[PDB]
Amino acid sequence: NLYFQGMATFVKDLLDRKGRDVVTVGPDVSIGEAAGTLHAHKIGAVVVTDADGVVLGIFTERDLVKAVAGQGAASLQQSVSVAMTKNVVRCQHNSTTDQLMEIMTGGRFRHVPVEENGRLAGIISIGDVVKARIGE
Amino acid sequence: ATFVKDLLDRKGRDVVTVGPDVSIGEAAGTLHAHKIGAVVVTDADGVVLGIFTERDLVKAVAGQGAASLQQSVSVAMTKNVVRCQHNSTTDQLMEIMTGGRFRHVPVEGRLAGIISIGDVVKARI
Ligand SMILES: NC(=O)C1=CN([C@@H]2O[C@H](COP(=O)(O)OP(=O)(O)OC[C@H]3O[C@@H](n4cnc5c(N)ncnc54)[C@H](O)[C@@H]3O)[C@@H](O)[C@H]2O)C=CC1
Ligand SMILES: NC(=O)C1=CN([C@@H]2O[C@H](COP(=O)(O)OP(=O)(O)OC[C@H]3O[C@@H](n4cnc5c(N)ncnc54)[C@H](O)[C@@H]3O)[C@@H](O)[C@H]2O)C=CC1
Ligand SMILES: Nc1ncnc2c1ncn2[C@@H]1O[C@H](COP(=O)(O)O)[C@@H](O)[C@H]1O
Ligand SMILES: Nc1ncnc2c1ncn2[C@@H]1O[C@H](COP(=O)(O)O)[C@@H](O)[C@H]1O
Repeated sequence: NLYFQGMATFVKDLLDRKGRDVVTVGPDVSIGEAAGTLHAHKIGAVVVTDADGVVLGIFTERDLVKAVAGQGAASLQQSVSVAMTKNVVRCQHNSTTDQLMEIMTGGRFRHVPVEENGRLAGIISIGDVVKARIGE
Repeated sequence: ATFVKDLLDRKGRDVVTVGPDVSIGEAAGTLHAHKIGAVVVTDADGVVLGIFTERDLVKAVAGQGAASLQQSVSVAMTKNVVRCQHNSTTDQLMEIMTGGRFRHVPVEGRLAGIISIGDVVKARI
């Protein structure tokens, strides 16, 4: 496939518009507090990192639902580590908004962390992708 | 690939609903069994009373922790529900979702389906 210049087609482009920052929680935070962080920052996702900066996993509103479905009130006390998804799929600065959609559709998740040089460098969400395919 | 009617022919006309007295905890149980992110709140008569998602679940537990699971779905749901029609387009949908900052738009004087941001996306590929 082949693309033109400044049509918001690449991950690098989306980052320039929205921002490079990522909100994170540590692994020993409880489920109930991860949810409180979701709400104060108005986001659907938080990346789980350790003392040293390693990505451990990813927790979203959808993990919240599964947790309470299965174990009710008690699950708010449990550590974010038992509900989070450990195998985290990523993209690169040069990934395209087309690939991204196919990853999100096929894998059935809505958040993709951006990597470069083994580093965490931002996060792209389905709502970013969608806005890009309109805003001009 | 581009009307609401087209999307419903591919995915289905059905909608998953709960009553208003169901607790937030049980609402959450329904979301998981059906693998969906939202559930439309209707009365004994069939009228749409609001919409409740995984996002309202987050706001509830953030504010009042374990006790919120006991509360009725009615105090956490969004009462003012925006909708689309059989002949709404893919484009318009995207702007409604982006501007309003939500991800589900019920199809309509009767309820006749529901469209989510994931549907719209898969249709554009
Ligand atoms: N009006 C706008 O500019 C935007 C509107 N939306 C709408 O908001 C609703 C919810 O959005 P979703 O994309 O489903 O995602 P979301 O609500 O999880 O994310 C919202 C924004 O926060 C960012 N974000 C998510 N997790 C983050 C983290 N850990 N650290 C830093 N930033 C993070 C995402 O990039 C996204 O731009 C949707 O209906 C969508 O259409 C989403 C993005 C932008
Ligand atoms: N493979 C496929 O055909 C689809 C894949 N997806 C992917 O799944 C993940 C979550 O999808 P979202 O679009 O955020 O929404 P969602 O998880 O709320 O929707 C999943 C499916 O359920 C439907 N749905 C939701 N609430 C319903 C209700 N009350 N009654 C009847 N049907 C209902 C939606 O139309 C969609 O087909 C995303 O990561 C997305 O990329 C989403 C839809 C279809
Ligand atoms: N990058 C990712 N890799 C694998 N699973 C993910 C990723 N992001 C989210 N998920 C999972 O997909 C499910 C629904 O995610 P979401 O659409 O991201 O709320 C949750 O279990 C998430 O943990
Ligand atoms: N079609 C809609 N019209 C109005 N509000 C909605 C609609 N869909 C969801 N909401 C609400 O907006 C927020 C985001 O929902 P969602 O992105 O669908 O998980 C939640 O507080 C919902 O109660």
